[PDB]
Parts: sequence; structure tokens; C-alpha cells
Amino acid sequence: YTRVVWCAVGPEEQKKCQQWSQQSGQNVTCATASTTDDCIVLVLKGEADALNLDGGYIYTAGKCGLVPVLAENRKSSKHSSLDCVLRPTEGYLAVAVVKKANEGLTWNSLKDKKSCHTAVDRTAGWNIPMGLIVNQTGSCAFDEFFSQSCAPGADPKSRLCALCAGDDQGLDKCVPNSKEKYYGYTGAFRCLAEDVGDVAFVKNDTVWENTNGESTADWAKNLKREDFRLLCLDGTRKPVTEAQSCHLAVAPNHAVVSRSDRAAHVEQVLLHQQALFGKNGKNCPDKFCLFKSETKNLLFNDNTECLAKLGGRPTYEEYLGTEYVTAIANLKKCSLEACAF
Ligand SMILES: *[C@@H]1O[C@H](CO)[C@@H](O[C@@H]2O[C@H](CO)[C@@H](O[C@H]3O[C@H](CO)[C@@H](O[C@@H]4O[C@H](CO)[C@@H](O[C@@H]5O[C@H](CO)[C@@H](O)[C@H](O)[C@@H]5O)[C@H](O)[C@@H]4O)[C@H](O)[C@@H]3O)[C@H](O)[C@H]2NC(C)=O)[C@H](O)[C@H]1NC(C)=O
Ligand SMILES: *[C@@H]1O[C@H](CO)[C@@H](O[C@H]2O[C@H](CO)[C@@H](O[C@H]3O[C@H](CO[C@@H]4O[C@H](CO)[C@@H](O)[C@H](O)[C@@H]4O)[C@@H](O)[C@H](O)[C@@H]3O)[C@H](O)[C@H]2NC(C)=O)[C@H](O)[C@H]1NC(C)=O
Ligand SMILES: *[C@@H]1O[C@H](CO)[C@@H](O[C@@H]2O[C@H](CO)[C@@H](O)[C@H](O)[C@H]2NC(C)=O)[C@H](O)[C@H]1NC(C)=O
Ligand SMILES: Nc1ncnc2c1ncn2[C@@H]1O[C@H](CO)[C@@H](O)[C@H]1O
Ligand SMILES: [Fe+3]
Ligand SMILES: [Zn+2]
Ligand SMILES: [Zn+2]
Repeated sequence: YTRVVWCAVGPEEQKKCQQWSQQSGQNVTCATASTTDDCIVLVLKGEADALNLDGGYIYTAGKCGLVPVLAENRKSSKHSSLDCVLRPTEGYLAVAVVKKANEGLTWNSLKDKKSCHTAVDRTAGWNIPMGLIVNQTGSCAFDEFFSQSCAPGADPKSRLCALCAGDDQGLDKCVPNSKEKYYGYTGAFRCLAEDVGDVAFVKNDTVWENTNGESTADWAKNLKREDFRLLCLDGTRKPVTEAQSCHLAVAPNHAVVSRSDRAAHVEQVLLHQQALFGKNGKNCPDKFCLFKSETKNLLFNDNTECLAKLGGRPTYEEYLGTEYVTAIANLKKCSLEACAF
């Protein structure tokens, strides 16, 4: 009857997907690709049905005619009465984080310092910070601003990949999937924590989830929040508790995309799947939890409370908002109607 094919990016997501596939009685199955771009192509071809994406990729996917189905929703103070599935999403804060110990480093002295990015083309790790850097720089030269970086998905042999480490044994350097040690929110923050870079571009949640005992990963277990600072755009430095006054931008939540002709079908099965393995699901802690992967953010961010319905039936532009959509257009003149494929 109603069977959905999920697209996993890399071997670790593949493994989580296989687990979810087993436990769902094959109501969901898995396709695997090496990168997000490749997963998008599988969906266009019709060989995969769906995957969850950061806003940067929702933009790529959108030009290709894919559509947002459901969005990640995390815990909230305000909007509290409403059920998670119906509650509007709040977005996330993209911030630039540094070590307190690295004094006199401000937004205005980042020139030729070392940077850690989640990946190329992602919202907090790339589009926002580079969008800003290009704009206040006049130059589309973003690859020469930092002396060295880890920016997964850039040319392996460039300075933008210099700080990337690859895997266990040094392979897959700078691949934009979790084989790369410094990939994604967790990896970029690890890049800073281990003093590989001077600055990481992540979101506010990442700092709080890998400090003060929240993570039990060994590179993060001794980390303290007071040891970091946020860099604000006004040239000041603030404690991490101040993200609401010291952020680069507010980002649209990650969301599930699918081909438009499959949207309804994909929506139905996942609402059912989340009842079963979601945050309150018939079986989260006993058999399987869709929203956990021990801080690795596999398939979905681990802080996800549920996947929310989008009311207003957004096109991908409305979903990303005009604000962010122009930020991307502008950045992309550097490196108007298209679809990468
Ligand atoms: C940056 O990111 C970090 C990490 O995401 C954010 O911090 C996280 O924020 C969440 C919620 O925003 C926080 O949740 C904890 O909060 C309390 C602590 O015990 C727990 O339960 C509480 O429950 C009650 C009711 O459910 C409620 O209090 C009530 O408030 C009303 C009205 O104000 C009042 O009448 C009474 O006082 C009520 O009791 C609270 O809302 C609260 O939820 C939660 O279950 C949970 O433990 C996370 O702990 C926190 N994450 C971490 C790891 O620290 C941060 O907000 C982001 N900042 C910015 C700037 O956006
Ligand atoms: C890099 O550099 C460019 C240079 O501007 C910048 O591009 C864009 O900057 C503006 C921000 O989006 C954009 O202005 C448009 O937005 C206007 C706002 O709409 C108004 O809001 C009110 C408030 O509630 C509403 O009532 C109502 O919707 C109202 O219209 C809108 O009026 C117009 O569409 C404006 O054009 C500007 O057009 C755009 N400029 C260019 C060159 O495209 C990028 O954002 C910069 N990049 C980064 C990362 O900052
Ligand atoms: C796989 O598909 C369906 C999703 O609803 C589930 O089986 C359904 O169970 C209900 C109630 O017993 C029936 O009304 C449906 O008709 C059943 N589906 C069909 C068409 O056979 C089943 O739970 C799902 N598997 C899991 C574990 O996710
Ligand atoms: N509190 C907020 N302030 C400003 N913009 C927001 C906020 N919440 C969500 N957004 C934006 O709404 C857009 C989706 O309509 C997203 O791009 C997101 O950036
Ligand atoms: Fe993101
Ligand atoms: Zn703001
Ligand atoms: Zn509309």
C-alpha cells in the first residue's frame, strides 16, 4: 500500500535508516547517497521519496520543483498550549562562536583567521556568514578571506578544506557527510573546541548541547559554556546566554522535502511514523527513537520534538521567506532561474 523511500546521506545515516526500516515493517525503506545533492537527484528521478534538509538545500531542491512537507519543531517556552504537530515553527539562531581565551577576536578582526563551517551551501554554516562577508567586503573572493577552513563540500585541495580531517583513517577528507570529523553542527563546533579553528558558524542550540555535561562524547565532556563567546555584528563579544541579542540571523527550520506529486503520501506515513517513534511515541525509549542518534543529528536533529504541519501550504519561497531567499540569490551571483541538475 503506502510505502516511503527515505534518502540517507552517508553510511551513518544509512545505518540509522536501516534500523528505522526494520522496526517499521518496511513501511519506510532506504536509499543511500554520498551527498545531499545526490539524494536530491534520487528524489527527482523518483528513486527516493524524501529526506529532511537544512534551508540552504531546500533552496536548491526548490528550483528543482521539490516541496517542503513537514518541518522540525523543537521545545518552546511561548506557543505552549498548542500541540507540537500544529504549533508554528520558530526558526533557529545562527551565531559565530569563539573561545573566550582568544581575546580581541571580534566580527571585525575575523580577517585571515581560521574558520569551521557545517558545510558549503548550508544556512548557519555558510550562506549566512559568507553572505555577510561578501556584502561588507565588496569582494566575491570569500575563499581568500579565511587563511584556512574546514568547509565540507569545497575542493579537497583548497584552503577551504585545509582544516578538515576525513575519517577514522584520513579518507573522505572534506566530504559533506558525517564521515568527515568536522561536518555539520556538531563537527564545526568540534573544530573550534579542539582549537583547529578560531571561529565556528553554527546555531545557538549546538553550544548548549555540547557543553556542561550535555554531551558525553569525549571531545566535549570537559567543555564549559563560560569558555565560549558569541561574536555580534556590532563588533562586541557576548556570553552565550545572550544569543537573542547577539546572532547573525534567524534561520528557517530544517524540513522534509519530497516531489510535489508525492507530498501527500509522504506526509501521511510520517505523521503515523512519528506517533510510533517520536518524542512521545508508542515505542521511543523501548525499541526505536526517530529523533535520537546520540548527538550526531542523523536524519533529523536530535533536539527535534516533532515534525510540524505547515499551514498555508508554503511554496519553498514562502517557506524560506523573502529575507533569506534574497540573501541566497545575492551570494550565488558570486560562485536566477535554474535547477543545478
Ligand atoms: C539557545 O539554545 C538552548 C538549547 O536549545 C536553549 O535552551 C533550552 O531551552 C529549553 C526550553 O526553551 C529548556 O527547557 C527546559 O526548561 C525547564 C527546566 O526544568 C523544563 O520544564 C519547564 O516546564 C514548565 C512547564 O512545562 C515551564 O515553566 C513554566 O513557565 C510558566 C510561564 O513562564 C510559569 O508559570 C511557571 O514557571 C511554569 O513552570 C517551562 O517552560 C519549562 O519548559 C523543560 O522540560 C526543560 O528542561 C532546555 O533545557 C534548554 N536546553 C539546554 C540544553 O539548556 C535556549 O533557549 C536558546 N536560546 C535562545 C536565545 O533562543
Ligand atoms: C547582501 O546585500 C543585499 C543588498 O541589499 C541584500 O539584499 C536585499 O536586502 C533587503 C533585505 O531583504 C531587500 O529589501 C527588500 O525587502 C523589503 C522589506 O519588505 C517590507 O517589510 C515590511 C515590514 O513588516 C512589510 O510591511 C512589507 O513586506 C515591506 O515590503 C521590501 O519592501 C522590498 O522587497 C525590498 O526590496 C533588498 O531588496 C535586497 N537587495 C538586493 C540587492 O537584492 C542581502 O540581504 C545581503 N545579504 C546578506 C546576507 O545580508
Ligand atoms: C504500515 O502501514 C499501516 C499505516 O497505517 C499500518 O497498518 C494499518 O493498521 C490500521 C489499524 O489496524 C489499518 O486501519 C490500516 O488499514 C493498516 N494498513 C494497511 C493498509 O494494511 C502499520 O501499522 C504500518 N506499520 C508500521 C509498524 O509502521
Ligand atoms: N521570530 C522571528 N523573527 C524573524 N524571522 C523569523 C522568526 N521566526 C521565523 N522567522 C523566519 O520565517 C521564515 C519562514 O516563513 C524563515 O525564513 C525564518 O527565518
Ligand atoms: Fe541548518
Ligand atoms: Zn535578529
Ligand atoms: Zn502561499
